[PDB]
Amino acid sequence: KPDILWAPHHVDRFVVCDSELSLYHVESTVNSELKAGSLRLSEDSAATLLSINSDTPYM
Amino acid sequence: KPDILWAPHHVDRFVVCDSELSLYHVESTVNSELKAGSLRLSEDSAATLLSINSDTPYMKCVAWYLNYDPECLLAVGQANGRVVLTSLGQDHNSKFKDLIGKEFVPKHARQCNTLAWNPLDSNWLAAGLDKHRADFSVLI
Repeated sequence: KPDILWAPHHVDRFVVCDSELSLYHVESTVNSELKAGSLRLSEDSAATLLSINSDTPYM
Repeated sequence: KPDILWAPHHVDRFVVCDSELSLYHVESTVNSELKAGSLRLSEDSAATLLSINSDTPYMKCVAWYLNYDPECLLAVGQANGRVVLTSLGQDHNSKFKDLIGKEFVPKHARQCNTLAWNPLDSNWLAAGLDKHRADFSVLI
């Protein structure tokens, strides 16, 4: 069961749980074009991947 | 079989392979006291742990990438035959993250005996595995 969790003390950090766990960070993209490797979370919001972990199979 | 490997392009970086793989860095300690959490490699040498990885249980074969980018890139082949490309450096600007975590699985489950990279072309990996009944043993 994949799930997304925010950072307890950081508003821009999130983690998504799957076969590989991906920790991403949120950045603004209103005044800038689509950054390379950044996922357009919204029209003016961009999420940049911070870390990837494959250390937990069958989580 | 635990083993220690140096960084191909860095003289201060090393990796030790065990149940957990530890990437450490070497620093001087002649004019400074024993730093907290630093292993006294010699009388005037100190090694500071850089990263720890538990992502490879029952590791069988280990190799290090030749090219400079990305840094701290290794390939680990397991007993089941899966060969996974892992990274240990703090690389927030990976050139090709698609290869990060890339895994090759043998057609038939067999143990990988050895793995190596081609020096002339860093994009070629040669791996020799266990003897299958009627299948090739060396894959590039």
